[PDB]
Amino acid sequence: PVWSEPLYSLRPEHARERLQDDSVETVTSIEQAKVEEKIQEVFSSYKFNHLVPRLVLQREKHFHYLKRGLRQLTDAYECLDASRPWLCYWILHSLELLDEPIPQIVATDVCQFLELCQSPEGGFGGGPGQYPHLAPTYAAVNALCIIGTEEAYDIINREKLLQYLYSLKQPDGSFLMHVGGEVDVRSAYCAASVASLTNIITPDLFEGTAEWIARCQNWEGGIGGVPGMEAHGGYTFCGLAALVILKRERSLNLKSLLQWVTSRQMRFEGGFQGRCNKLVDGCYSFWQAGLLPLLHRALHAQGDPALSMSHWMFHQQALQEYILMCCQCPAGGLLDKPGKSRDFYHTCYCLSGLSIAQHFGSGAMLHDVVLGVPENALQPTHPVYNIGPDKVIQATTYFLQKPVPGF
Amino acid sequence: FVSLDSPSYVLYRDRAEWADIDPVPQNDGPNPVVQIIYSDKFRDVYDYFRAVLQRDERSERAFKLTRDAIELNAANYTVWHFRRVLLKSLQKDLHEEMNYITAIIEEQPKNYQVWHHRRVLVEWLRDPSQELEFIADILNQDAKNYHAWQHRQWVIQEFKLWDNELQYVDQLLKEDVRNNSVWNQRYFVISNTTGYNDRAVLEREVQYTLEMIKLVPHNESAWNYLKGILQDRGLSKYPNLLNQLLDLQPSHSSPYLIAFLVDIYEDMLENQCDNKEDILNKALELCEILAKEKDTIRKEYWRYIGRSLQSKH
Ligand SMILES: CC[C@@]1(c2cccc(Oc3cc([C@](C)(N)c4cncn4C)ccc3C#N)c2)CCCCN(C)C1=O
Ligand SMILES: CC(C)=CCC/C(C)=C/CC/C(C)=C/COP(=O)(O)OP(=O)(O)O
Ligand SMILES: OC[C@H]1O[C@@](CO)(O[C@H]2O[C@H](CO)[C@@H](O)[C@H](O)[C@H]2O)[C@@H](O)[C@@H]1O
Ligand SMILES: [Zn+2]
Repeated sequence: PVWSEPLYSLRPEHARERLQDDSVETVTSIEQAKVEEKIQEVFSSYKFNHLVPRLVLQREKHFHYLKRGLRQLTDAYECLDASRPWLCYWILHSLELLDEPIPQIVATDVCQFLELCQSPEGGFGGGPGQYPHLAPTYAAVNALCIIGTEEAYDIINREKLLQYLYSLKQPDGSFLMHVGGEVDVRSAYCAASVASLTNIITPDLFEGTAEWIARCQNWEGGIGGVPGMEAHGGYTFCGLAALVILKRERSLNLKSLLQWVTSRQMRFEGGFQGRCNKLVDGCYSFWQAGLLPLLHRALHAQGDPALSMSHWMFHQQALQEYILMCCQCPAGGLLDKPGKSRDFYHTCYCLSGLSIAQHFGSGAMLHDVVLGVPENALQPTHPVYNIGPDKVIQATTYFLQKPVPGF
Repeated sequence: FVSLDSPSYVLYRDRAEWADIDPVPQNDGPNPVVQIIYSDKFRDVYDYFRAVLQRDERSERAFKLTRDAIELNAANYTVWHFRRVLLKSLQKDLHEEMNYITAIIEEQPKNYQVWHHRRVLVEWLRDPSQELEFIADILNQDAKNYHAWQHRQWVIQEFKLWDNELQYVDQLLKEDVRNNSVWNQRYFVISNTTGYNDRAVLEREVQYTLEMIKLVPHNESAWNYLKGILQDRGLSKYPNLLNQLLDLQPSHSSPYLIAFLVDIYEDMLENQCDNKEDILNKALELCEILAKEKDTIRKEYWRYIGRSLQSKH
């Protein structure tokens, strides 16, 4: 019947997926067991014997939470005073995913604010008068593209932005996060993302970058912040996404990467962990699961005859079950895991991940899997930039009509 | 001098030694967005920070001010940058700053700016004498702190301090054999010292890992490390490993063991192994078993592997 929908996480065999600690306890297994015990309780609260009501994404609650945060915030957000463009991006992207229109007045106000965050040396800082930094620069550019008006597009000082990127480029192909700052894979992604969207890529800008990123892939198959470091979903997403933009995916061992990321989905919780033997977390619904559409495209470009034409290579239903049942705050907003407090970062990435899990697309093939009530369907998101695909095409088309600064 | 929480703390707008300079308010525009309702103390400090920055005042008072700005928001990279400019301009005692960063990191170990600041200081001083012990203390509180491990690798590599790291790795693995950050460090140390080409070293590592697997069969890190040190040469290049794993099959079984077998078979088929049809059939049966029963969360992956094997062999 349409009013009952069996869930993967509620199958009787699912209990067999509980952690097996081999009777050898360590801090790792103890923490993992604690999370699993809590998640089972949540899972059980959605089952009424053979009656299993369709899952519901609390759209309206999330919408009101987001709308409020776009204007004001309590001093509890003082810790993010150097990341305000991020707040703009997370909120605007969440509203975009929820197909909630952004009032023209709000759009113009965001544009004006981001203009105040833009540095005369190029790039954007975390707030008015702050030094530019690749993280908020990435967020600001994405936010402006989500608004997608010529007003928004023109705020970006493309000439100075390119010079700024040059001012951060290292001889080994890596980029500093900011002047006198540190280097890790996030910088390469932030730079490639904003440079490709605004059409300011030069032949030497990313010279050596692809090779440097490949050195960050480790024995695990995933990618670490810098060569030698442990593989993490955050850095792995940045690394592969950057290579996709540079069309150098083949610089990596795509086989070891594929096996690594698919292994990061938790057999019991259904969500993804950030690194082997650590905990499940709703935001990895994007950072990790987002790697599959990227890998799909990369393998497809190579002519892989075994690729699916209907599903991503991860359990799409299980991820949707984890997000919908365990990552929604009753009062609106989403989060890491049950027991944690809501925040705009997790709201953005949990929703971004839910969208990826619902929509498969390759070539002329489209196959949707919207778990729960049909209204749960979110707008699609681009796996590389994490803003609507429509927004990507519109921005790239616009900026492609302008020349690369100083050629 | 005085901390932000000290009973005698005084707002900068009330300090006589700061009366000569006008504070610079943050301009968020006429119709603000993502506007943070700052506490009075927070805004006070940043209004004066903006003043010194805009004035590019390289002074002792500005230096002390950055300390308060940092306490209010240790993630403000602009403040940290200016503090470093001041350390140089004022020729501040760097060992004193090291004691400062030490306390700060202990309080906020999951912050990018504090670890970068410490690295800059160690670089300026070319003095790594306190690093391994300090990092060890942080890791004693959180054995997986990503920044801590990254800083540890940098220090060891930059100053060639490899001598006792494998011993450190073994101790942490004893404490928690499931600590993936430690297995990563293990590879880091060996690959940069002896390397894995020395067959005696490789044998030692394969033996070590297999013993850990027998002890904790469902610990994924050990399995991943085993594959990690053998994958480049090719899993099919180690014939005895297949048999030993095949023997543990009936008992110490698990999705990790079954998956490893598929990986071995894949490499075998990719290397013109003998009895190809038989190997392919075994591999396909295991992919099915994994997809339908033992590792269903990865059903799509295993189905893909099954199809890949058929398209290739
Ligand atoms: C939240 C604000 C921001 C960020 C933005 C977008 C993505 C981010 O990913 C992270 C998230 C976390 C966080 C909040 N601890 C977390 C939440 N869920 C999982 N994790 C690991 C930590 C570090 C990073 C990084 N880089 C992090 C701004 C940009 C500067 C980076 N740092 C330090 C940040 O705190
Ligand atoms: C564009 C951009 C800025 C991307 C960054 C994405 C991202 C999520 C990076 C994570 C980096 C990190 C140091 C994680 C460890 O934190 P942890 O130990 O608290 O988390 P864990 O236990 O899940 O590993
Ligand atoms: O996943 C292994 C895969 O990564 C590469 C880089 O693309 O090398 C990484 O892993 C090796 C161990 O397997 C390390 O020696 C190397 O330093 C690390 O970058 C590929 O060569 C390998 O196939
Ligand atoms: Zn998270």
